[PDB]
Amino acid sequence: TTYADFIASGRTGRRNAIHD
Amino acid sequence: SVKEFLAKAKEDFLKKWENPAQNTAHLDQFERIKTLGTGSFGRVMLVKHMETGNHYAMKILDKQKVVKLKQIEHTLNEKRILQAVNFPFLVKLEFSFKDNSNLYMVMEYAPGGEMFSHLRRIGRFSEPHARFYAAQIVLTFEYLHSLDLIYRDLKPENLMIDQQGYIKVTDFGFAKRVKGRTWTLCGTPEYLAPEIILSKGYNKAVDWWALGVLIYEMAAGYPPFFADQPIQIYEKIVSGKVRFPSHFSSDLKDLLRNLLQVDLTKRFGNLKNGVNDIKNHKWFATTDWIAIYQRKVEAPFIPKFKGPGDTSNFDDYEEEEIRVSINEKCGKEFSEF
Ligand SMILES: O=C(c1ccc(Br)s1)[C@H]1CNC[C@@H]1c1ccc2c(=O)[nH]cnc2c1
Repeated sequence: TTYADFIASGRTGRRNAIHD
Repeated sequence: SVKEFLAKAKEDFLKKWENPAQNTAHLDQFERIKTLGTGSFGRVMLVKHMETGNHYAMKILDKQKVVKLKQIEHTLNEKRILQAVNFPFLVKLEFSFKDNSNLYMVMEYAPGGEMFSHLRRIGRFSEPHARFYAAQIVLTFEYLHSLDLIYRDLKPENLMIDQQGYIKVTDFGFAKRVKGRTWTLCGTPEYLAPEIILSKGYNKAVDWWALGVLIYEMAAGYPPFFADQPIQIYEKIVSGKVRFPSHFSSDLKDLLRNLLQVDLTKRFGNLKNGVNDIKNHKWFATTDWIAIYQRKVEAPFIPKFKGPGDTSNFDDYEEEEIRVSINEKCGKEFSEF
């Protein structure tokens, strides 16, 4: 599932901003 | 009337914009309690104003780190804008000051924590729950855009929940007052509009794209474009393709198709009728925009606050001693702060 793929991904934590 | 309200709001904003408040407190007027959040060049701490006993959220920015990361102008923007604005869903900037090492912005404390924390924990919000939050963002962007401000960092990490369960937008680090178009590549990968990525100049319409990403993430529990690396995210964003969960309503999907619209002449919020295309969309049919603004709608949930300085709705962070050098750093760069 898409949910499963998200949770297994490395970007479920706080996301850093870019600038660059 | 609306026009009368926004005209007065611009008058108020322009006075403060042209004559910003400066040096309105000192570090020794606050007791530092606990870190509430962190960033590449600073942190936000819960503090108590020892005189009044009021609690605030004090952003502490290391001046040398700001310079090193080339965020001087962005930081000056943040403070100049935030001290000038006034809206129920914007965090208030109560005081600002600087010393030899750091910049300080003392903001209203939001004891409910970040939307991000609640969203991740429960998984996803119901559509009515998401709609309630979305409506507050629509009004906030209407207000900001009328002042020629672009926000440029919408995401759940930047949306605080107050004691009443309503939103307070914070993190004005990338906010900018611009009448034409701008070019800085900044924001968060998942939330970048295609025009930012394709490096062709952009305007306030990127905020409405970001609103689409936020509504999707709130309702789905994950964002419309994600991958392991930013490069893969960017490829999905520009593709013009979005997949919706099967539980999304027809109205929600139609709204998102019009917000997550790659073409600027077709994106909601950027058409002739402006924000009204969003406000009048079927997905918002049940939204009483006036009651939202007046905070008369019961929130999907209220955070229990067992004290004025309770931080149970925040994660725990590595604490660090606030070091202040006996020598002034980066004086010229931050002169107007
Ligand atoms: O810690 C934070 C930082 C931002 C930049 C630095 Br390089 S560090 C912010 C980030 N996302 C919300 C977080 C934050 C946390 C709590 C509050 C609060 O209670 N009131 C006002 N603003 C807040 C901001």
